[PDB]
Amino acid sequence: EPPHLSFRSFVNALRQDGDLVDINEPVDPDLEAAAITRLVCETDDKAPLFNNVIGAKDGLWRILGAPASLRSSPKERFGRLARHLALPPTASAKDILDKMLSANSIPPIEPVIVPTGPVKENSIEGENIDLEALPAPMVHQSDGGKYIQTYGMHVIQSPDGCWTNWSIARAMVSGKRTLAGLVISPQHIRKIQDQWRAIGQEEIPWALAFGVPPTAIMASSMPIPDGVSEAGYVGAIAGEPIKLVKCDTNNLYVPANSEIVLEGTLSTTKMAPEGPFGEMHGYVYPGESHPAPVYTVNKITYRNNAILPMSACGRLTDETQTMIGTLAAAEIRQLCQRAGLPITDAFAPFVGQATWVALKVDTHRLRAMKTNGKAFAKRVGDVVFTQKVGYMIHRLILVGDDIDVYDDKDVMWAFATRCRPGTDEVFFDDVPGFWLIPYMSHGNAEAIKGGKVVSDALLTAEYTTGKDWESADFKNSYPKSIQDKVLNSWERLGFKK
Amino acid sequence: EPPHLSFRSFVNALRQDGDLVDINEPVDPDLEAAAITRLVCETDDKAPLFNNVIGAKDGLWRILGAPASLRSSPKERFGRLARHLALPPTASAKDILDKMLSANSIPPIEPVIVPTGPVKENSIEGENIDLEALPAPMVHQSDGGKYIQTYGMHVIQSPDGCWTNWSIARAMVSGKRTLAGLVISPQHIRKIQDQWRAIGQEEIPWALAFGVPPTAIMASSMPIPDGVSEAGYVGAIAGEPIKLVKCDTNNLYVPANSEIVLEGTLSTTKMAPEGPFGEMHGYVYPGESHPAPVYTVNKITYRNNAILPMSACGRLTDETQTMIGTLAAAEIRQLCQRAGLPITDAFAPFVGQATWVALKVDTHRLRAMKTNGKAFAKRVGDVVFTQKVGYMIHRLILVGDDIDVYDDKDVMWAFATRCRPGTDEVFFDDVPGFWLIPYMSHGNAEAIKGGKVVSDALLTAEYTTGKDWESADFKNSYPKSIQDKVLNSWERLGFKK
Ligand SMILES: CC1=C(C(=O)O)[C@@H]2CC(C)(C)c3c(C)c(C)cc4c3N2[C@@]12C(=O)NC(=O)N=C2N4C[C@H](O)[C@H](O)[C@H](O)COP(=O)(O)O
Ligand SMILES: CC1=C(C(=O)O)[C@@H]2CC(C)(C)c3c(C)c(C)cc4c3N2[C@@]12C(=O)NC(=O)N=C2N4C[C@H](O)[C@H](O)[C@H](O)COP(=O)(O)O
Ligand SMILES: [K+]
Ligand SMILES: [K+]
Ligand SMILES: [K+]
Ligand SMILES: [K+]
Ligand SMILES: [K+]
Ligand SMILES: [K+]
Ligand SMILES: [K+]
Ligand SMILES: [Mn+2]
Ligand SMILES: [Mn+2]
Repeated sequence: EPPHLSFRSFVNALRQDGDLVDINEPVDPDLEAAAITRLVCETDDKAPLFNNVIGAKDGLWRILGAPASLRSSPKERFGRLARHLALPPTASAKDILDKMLSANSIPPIEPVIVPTGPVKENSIEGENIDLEALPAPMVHQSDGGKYIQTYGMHVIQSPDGCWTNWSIARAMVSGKRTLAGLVISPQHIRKIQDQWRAIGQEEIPWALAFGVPPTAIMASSMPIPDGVSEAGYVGAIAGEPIKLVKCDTNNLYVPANSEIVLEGTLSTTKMAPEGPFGEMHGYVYPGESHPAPVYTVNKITYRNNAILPMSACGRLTDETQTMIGTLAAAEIRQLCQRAGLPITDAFAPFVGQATWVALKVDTHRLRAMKTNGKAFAKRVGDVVFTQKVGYMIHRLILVGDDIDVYDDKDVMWAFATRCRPGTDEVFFDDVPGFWLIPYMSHGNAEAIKGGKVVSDALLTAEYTTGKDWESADFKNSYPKSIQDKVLNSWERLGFKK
Repeated sequence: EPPHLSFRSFVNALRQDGDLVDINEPVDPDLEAAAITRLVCETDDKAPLFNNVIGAKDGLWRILGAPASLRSSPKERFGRLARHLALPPTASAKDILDKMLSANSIPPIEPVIVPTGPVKENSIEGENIDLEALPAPMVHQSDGGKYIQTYGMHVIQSPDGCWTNWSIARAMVSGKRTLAGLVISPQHIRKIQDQWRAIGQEEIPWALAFGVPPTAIMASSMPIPDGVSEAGYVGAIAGEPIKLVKCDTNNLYVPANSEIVLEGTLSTTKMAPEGPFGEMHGYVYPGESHPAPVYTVNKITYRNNAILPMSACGRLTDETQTMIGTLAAAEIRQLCQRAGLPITDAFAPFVGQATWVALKVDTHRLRAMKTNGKAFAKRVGDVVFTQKVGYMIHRLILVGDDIDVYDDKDVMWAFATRCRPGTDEVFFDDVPGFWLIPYMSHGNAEAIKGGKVVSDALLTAEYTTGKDWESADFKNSYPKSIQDKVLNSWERLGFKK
């Protein structure tokens, strides 16, 4: 099976790219695995595969760190993400996002059922399960527990049986058979939890699959619409069905080649302390746990030589910045197009720590509307900031089509020189606010409301008669003849390549 | 004379450092010299010395591009700036700014007069001067003329004869005997021009000195206090006197080892079209000239084998960001400390395009003040935005003492995660605004007023009880024992040094 359809194939693809380190020396899942992974993420190095995890018993488990973090080589920067999606390792961030959006406007390719698969090679059931005895990583020294769940897919189905949601949400070991995990509004796992609560179901059938087909974990991190099952979306991206096997102890379906599956229930009543956790914005608050829902684990099934993927998230650059903001950006672009706004492209610049999205404006179309930045910024915010796909994003930066939104430097240049502070901004005090951002939960105003802005970084004339400047840069301030004469003589004269 | 006291010694210092390319092939000062210089600045390469400029006659002139731009080696990034100031090429940005501020707390060392110097080796006088015939560079294809003046020092003296100002302001060739150049409020060349206008002088004695002592060009770019002669401040930085020679045709004094000096007058009545120009924010507006004062040149004196320095400014990274923003940040730091604010450090992050200054707060001292972000942000903006040193800066970012303000990434992380948009900002509509920024002159509100902000990127607890988080990074989320084990294993395991 190809790398995009098998986590095991994906690991072999990273090994063939020279993008993986096999660590055969013993590594402690108590901080050491996470510390190596963190330094890989901070230096854009090769993905670490921990083949010798201290305390690993009965084939549980190896750990892969930094599954979707960046490569240092500029030409292959997004290569680990491209290997999730059958793209070449030289794929741009735009190629990745265009691919994830491609299933927006084709029929779903429905999953197919198989009677067994590698995920059924081993099992532990009922009283034999002790999650406290498994080598679950301590991901940050001040975390409130061992975060087993940083890169698995939660599988949960609506009461009408029509909607099977796949999503990533963190969870830590809580007890011998229990996890505690974030189940927050407006995420689909919480929307589905509340539907079961409302009809009186105490224990909701649930599964958590680790080392899923790479296309599936990408869809799990994407805010595709309410009531759309990720399985068919994934099939449409991959151009063929995901093969699913039924769980042994409930009626849910998991990918047949998953590394590890937990089967059990999500409670609508039982709560337990969850966190703290070193989260996507780069912060942990020692001692600050909050009640979260309890997951009960009734069976574990796993592959021989099982691998648990691990995101050691925090400061730049890990899966929380390469997947969460970027895939929200892709969905915000599509919402803006839906609403008839002249947006061609969107990206979440890494410098914004997954709180910023830059929206590229088709300025020809914009001039036909005969509007102004003040009116346009308000309309963009009113569309985006009252939708789930805009929940985590606190600053939208509107830029003209001379700016590459995929280049942090271009976006920051437009922001700093085209958006007059206060004057060119529209502030949103009444929309849902992402409480995980420190300036929200640990700030000066309501933790769950407001703190958003649309920054108009189009110059005044872009709305009326058009661009009337030239960049003072090599590309735009010198004629083609002069540029070519320089580039042809560059190395001969003594400059670097 | 050492490198920091002689431009010619400084050029040889860059050559000794392997930081200089001698281009002995013919290079056209019409766009080709600037195009090479611009690509050097965009790639942080070696400074280009054009030894064979097409149209050079009688020793006028060679050109040095990118005299104070960045090196590519991260340990010597600021080495070209350090060689202006008798600092090692490994000097930090903090070392450079501390050296430039060192003269504000010690008595000036007054310049010494010499009867002659290398700048008197050659002369062109009166009717023999034809500036349109000199190899003045065309710096950007859409500029309104040949900007001869991008890295020279204007010398102008007050009516009472006691204050001699040295500053950098652009000027272009206007005619056979004239330049036109920016003389804008609140700059000292404009304050002194207005002193002369008020007593009815039409033509003010003036000189422009190119390839001055590198310490002198750094002070020329720095907003030292009103009425302080830069000569004595430069002496104090260097710890010895600048040697000055009198001009032949007026009573002004210029560095005796300058490469090239123009002697003449600055008009108080006559203006000529000036610009457009590819300016510090990265923009040229083709066809958009504005009236500026006329300089008349009556004599040229120059060294054998004279070198004209040239700044091909625009997009990152050239002299306008390495010197203008950083030296303003230095003066803003000193202003904050004189106002009694707990500011330890300040820098102008390159991503702000010399419009942002980050201010590092002593949070132990802040807590002793018992204040809050709203009150403190307003006080900082009131102190800074009502002073000349704050004029070019539109955004101040206040950060706690865990942020390295010299590191653009740490500043952006603090700004993105610790400053609630709107809520944590104080906007300034009534202060002077820097019209050259496109969102000012080409924006939605008054070109010369407002458009400023202080962003409070201190979390709420920093003002009261103290830092209550840990960064989710390698340095802060893992114990020293774990960090040491990982660092000691790193290369053996197969990761990059
Ligand atoms: C906010 C999140 C995390 C955190 O910062 O603690 C935590 C970190 C980890 C586990 C590493 C993490 C990774 C590595 C990735 C790649 C994504 C997330 C997370 N975690 C969180 C979480 O615990 N809760 C949550 O609300 N969303 C999270 N997402 C994002 C969601 O997956 C995304 O919003 C989906 O679109 C949701 O699917 P639908 O509801 O639309 O079907
Ligand atoms: C704003 C400026 C420029 C521009 O962007 O066009 C232009 C570009 C060049 C020449 C390359 C340039 C360089 C390479 C450097 C290093 C500095 C400047 C400039 N130019 C300008 C200009 O034309 N007018 C201006 O008002 N200030 C300028 N400074 C900054 C001043 O030197 C500084 O503000 C001093 O502090 C002023 O001294 P005092 O008055 O305090 O004594
Ligand atoms: K393997
Ligand atoms: K239902
Ligand atoms: K999803
Ligand atoms: K604008
Ligand atoms: K020389
Ligand atoms: K000066
Ligand atoms: K704040
Ligand atoms: Mn969903
Ligand atoms: Mn001055």
